Order: sequence, then structure tokens, then C-alpha cells
Amino acid sequence: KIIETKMLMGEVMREAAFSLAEAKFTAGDFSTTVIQNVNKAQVKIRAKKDNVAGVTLPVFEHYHEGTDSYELTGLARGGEQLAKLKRNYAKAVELLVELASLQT
Amino acid sequence: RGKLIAVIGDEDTVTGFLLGGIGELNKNRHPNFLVVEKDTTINEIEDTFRQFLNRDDIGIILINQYIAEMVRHALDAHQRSIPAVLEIPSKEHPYDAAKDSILRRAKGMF
Amino acid sequence: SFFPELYFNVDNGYLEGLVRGLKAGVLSQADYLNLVQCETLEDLKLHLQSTDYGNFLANEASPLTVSVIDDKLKEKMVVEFRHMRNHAYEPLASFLDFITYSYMIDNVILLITGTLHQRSIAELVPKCHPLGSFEQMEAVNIAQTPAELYNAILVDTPLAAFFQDCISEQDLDEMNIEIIRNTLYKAYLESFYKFCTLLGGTTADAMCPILEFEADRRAFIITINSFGTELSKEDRAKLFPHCGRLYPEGLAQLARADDYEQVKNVADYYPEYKLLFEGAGSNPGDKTLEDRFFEHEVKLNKLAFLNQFHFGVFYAFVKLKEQECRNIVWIAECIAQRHRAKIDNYIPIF
Repeated sequence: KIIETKMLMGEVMREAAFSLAEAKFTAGDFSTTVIQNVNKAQVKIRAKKDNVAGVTLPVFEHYHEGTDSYELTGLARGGEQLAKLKRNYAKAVELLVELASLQT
Repeated sequence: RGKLIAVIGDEDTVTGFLLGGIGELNKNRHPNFLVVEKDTTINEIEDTFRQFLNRDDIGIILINQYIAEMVRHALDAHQRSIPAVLEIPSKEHPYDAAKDSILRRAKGMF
Repeated sequence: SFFPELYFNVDNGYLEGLVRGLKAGVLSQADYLNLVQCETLEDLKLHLQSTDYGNFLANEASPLTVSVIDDKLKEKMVVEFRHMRNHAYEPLASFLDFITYSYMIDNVILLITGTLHQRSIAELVPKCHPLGSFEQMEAVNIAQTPAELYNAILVDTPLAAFFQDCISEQDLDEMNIEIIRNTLYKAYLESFYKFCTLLGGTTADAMCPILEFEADRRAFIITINSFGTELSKEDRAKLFPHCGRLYPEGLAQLARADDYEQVKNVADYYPEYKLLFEGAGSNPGDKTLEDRFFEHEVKLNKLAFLNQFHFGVFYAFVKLKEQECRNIVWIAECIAQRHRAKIDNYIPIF
């Protein structure tokens, strides 16, 4: 299954990367604010144990910690594209979390 | 609470995930991510990668494929399970497939 | 009035001819089509060389990337602007300074936050937008002390007057960085608008419509985007400029609104805007409201070039060329990522 997930990851990340292009088109240079203005995470990963057989394997589990992400309307107020961009990468992370568990 | 995801990648890749809600500062004001620019050298990338491996705060590390090639020796040298490292296609570099560490671990997969 | 068309050409005659000569070099619809028919970044370079663009990616890295062409496009127009800004006299130079102020504001927002999270100025300056410049010291080598940056700004930085809304430093630490920058920009628009009305000739009539649009356009988008966040309705209202068509009555409704539908009902009173909300189908695979606003803004900035004796031609020039850069980068990005069906999302600039 890990191969099919790797395949899917390709397509999902492509869409997320394109969505970024749209956000940049509208907003201009939002990457500078996002990278510098970082403090707390909204997404965190909790370790869990899966007893697949006699062997016990470490699996990751997605944890939506709940702390709010930064709200940015400063550049061209490109809020909608940034909002769709958050969603696309949010989903990408969830796939990747699954992906890391599958490497186990 | 348990584990953070560290990101080492280019400007657009890191920006995207940060908006994804992942990534934060540590209590020592260290960041669990690196933005890799054209002027960033190999020693700085590797030092960051290793330090994440030696940190208990992280775990999953997300890197760009082209980076995986830049410091590839550091990806095979450490074999454990904390550092689950996922290799993702950069905005322009094309879809990854070959030279995947896991694909190599198993030599029975197309 | 008889105010322009007489003394105007004495000092500003050259610049008017030059800037319209520069406008002539903007990509036409025929040229954009030639750029779309590439599917390769190197071919994109080759086709660009057919216009006033080109020969600026020479001597760069053999492989061409989107980030490189983006930075270079900015630099080209920055040089053209700085040239016109340098060969200018106070009657016009003050107008151009307002344009630069918009970029300075963004840059000082960057200087704070970084100062608030111990980062050195020398590390921050390389990522400041051109035209900010900040040739003055004291803003440099602040020793990562917020007070030193706030003192240097109050004294040396032309934006000092605007910060009168956000003062005492306490504001810098307690206010969200985005509320601070939106507040400061509103102050900018208010002063700049009044300045344009002091120049009560063709410039006021040709320029103010553009500023009035920006005021109302931001009020609309701010109201909508603010729905999903935590912000007091009164504090949101504090961010609405009063130089626009919503000021008499209308902003009061947006300040109370809690839904897109109510925002549209406000637009319903202004056919010039209602058409934008109706055109912004907002379907899962269509243009949105921001896209229609860009198309409208370009219409306005292009109409600015119908008056031959004013300063509004220089403002419109910058905005149209900035959109030109956005359009070119969009094409380069669509090529790199191979999303050919999305190529026709550029904003035509005639």
C-alpha cells in the first residue's frame, strides 16, 4: 500500500504547490511573513502503538492540537487563496502523517 | 503534544506547510525547520538534519527530494524509527520515485 | 480647470513623455498569447526578448527557474521607477513618495516582529521590498531593541506621522501585527487621498477615483475575510478608510455584517460594485471576488492614461506594471508546474 500512497502523495503535493502559486499571485510575497512570524503549531503528532502481530510497531497518529494558525490579510488581502492554501497543505500533512506510519 | 514535524526544504515548501499549521519554536527559541536557499551550504543542511535526529522533540522529518540527494549519506547512515523521513517533490523538481530510501530498503518492489 | 495644461509641462513635461513611453512597452494581449505558446521556460525567455523585456536573464544560471525571473522582473521596474523618482522636482516627487510609502509600510512591519523576536536588522534588510531603501541610519543597528527601532522611525523615517495611530510601543507589543499594518495603511490612504485633493486639478479628478476604489475594495474584502477569525466588530470598523463611497453610509453595515450575503447586500447599493460580486461566480472552478477586483482596478489605472497633464499617470504606471509582473510570473509558474488549463488566469492590461 505504501507505493500507492507514495503515488498519491505526488498528485496531492502537486495540487498544494499549485494552490500556493495562486496565493502568491494574489498576495504577492506572503512567504516572508509566514516564515518569520512563527510561534506555535496547530498540528502535532502523538505516538501510538499498534500490535500488528507478536511484533509491536510504532505508528503515528494525527493530533489537531487546536491552537489557531496566523490570519493574514496584510498583502492585497489575499485571504481566500491563503485559506484554500491552508486547507490543501493541511490535507497534505494528514497524508504525510499516514505515510510516515506506513514506513513502519 | 508528543512529537513535532520538522521541515527542511525550499522557500515555497516550508511556507506551505507552516500555513498547514505545522511547525513551531522550541523553548530555546530554536525552530524545527530550515529554509534552504541557493546560498546555503552542505554543512549547514547536514548539521540541521542531524540535530533534528538528535532531538526528541521532532520525529517525522519532511525534506525535498533534491535535498535528499545533497546530503544523501546522512539519510542512509542513520537507521532507526524516530526519524521517519519523507521525501517530497519540490515545486519545480519533478515527481520523486527513484533513490527512495525506503524503496531501497525493500528490494522486492517494482 | 485651467490649473494644469499650463505650468505642468515646465518641470514635469519630460517625465510625462517618458512614463507614457514606458507604458508603451507593456505586454499587449497579442504578446501574452505569444508567451503562452511556449510550454518551456527557456522558450518563454526567448519570446520575451521580442519586447522591451529581455536580455536581463543573460549571465544567470543556465537553468531558468521561476524564482529568478520573478526577482528580475521586480528589479527592472524598480530601476525605471527610481530613475523617474530621481529626475523629479518636489511638486511631483512628493506624489511619488506616497507610492514608495506603501512599500515602506510593509517593510517596517517586517523590521518589527523580527525585532520583537530577536532578529538582526542586517538579516532583515535583504528581504525588504525595493523602494523602501531606508538610507537613513538609526533604523539600522538598533541592537534588536524595539525602543530603538520605534525612536528611529519616529524621528528619521518619513512614516513617523502615520504611526500617530499606533504609538507608545505598547501598541506594538499588544496589537496583532496584522492590525498594526492595516491601521497604518489606512492612515496612509487618508493622507494620500487628501494630498491628491489638495492638488485640486486634473490629478484630483483622475487619481481620486482610484484611491476611492481601493478604500472600498479593501473594506469589502476585509469584512469578508474577517468573518472566520477573532476580531471585535468595532476594531474591524477602525480599519475602514473614510476616503471612498461607503463612508457616508455603508461601512456601518459591513461593520455589523457577519456573512457574505450581508456584504453583497451592501454592494447591492453600488452598481459599480454589484457587478463585481455577481461576476465573481465563486464556483469550484471559476473566478473569485479578488479576481474581479483586479480586473476592475486595471480598468481604472488604464483610464488614468487618458489624461495627459496630471500625476495619476505615474501611480497607474506602477500598479499596471506590477500587475504585468504578476501576469508574467503566473505564466512562468504555470509552465513549470505544467497546469496548462489554468494559464488563462492572467489579468489583461490591454
